[PDB]
Amino acid sequence: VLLQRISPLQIDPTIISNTMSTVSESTTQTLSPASSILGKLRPSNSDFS
Amino acid sequence: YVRLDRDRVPTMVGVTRQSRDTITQPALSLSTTNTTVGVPLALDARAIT
Amino acid sequence: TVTSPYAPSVNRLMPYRISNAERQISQIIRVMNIGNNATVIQPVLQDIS
Repeated sequence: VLLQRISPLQIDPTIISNTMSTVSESTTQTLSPASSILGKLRPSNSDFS
Repeated sequence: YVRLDRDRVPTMVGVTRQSRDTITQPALSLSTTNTTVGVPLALDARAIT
Repeated sequence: TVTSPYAPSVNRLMPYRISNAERQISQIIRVMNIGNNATVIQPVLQDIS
């Protein structure tokens, strides 16, 4: 936590979310790369300890 | 369009938006900086028939 | 068939001519921001239908 308060680098997965927002897949096919990518990276979790 | 020639079938289409590390020429920086583009689509064979 | 009149006139402005470079650059941009989406393709590919 000391390094967290020191370091200027702030982490934000909204970069990943914005990069993958433009990627979407058809309404017919079942399996989809980008949905699995988002669900496995979990860009809504803010625990980076 | 290609009928039956594997040596002349398209494989990927890519668009680049930046130079990679230091080289200036796009003809040199395009190979390993582009981004593949393309999505599939499902039709109805019996409807077409 | 369309008809254009043939006579002297009041000068007019019609800024609708652009070069091939300007067309192709914006075409590349459109491909860049439409690729991997498959959800903006469907409205276009159904409006054309």
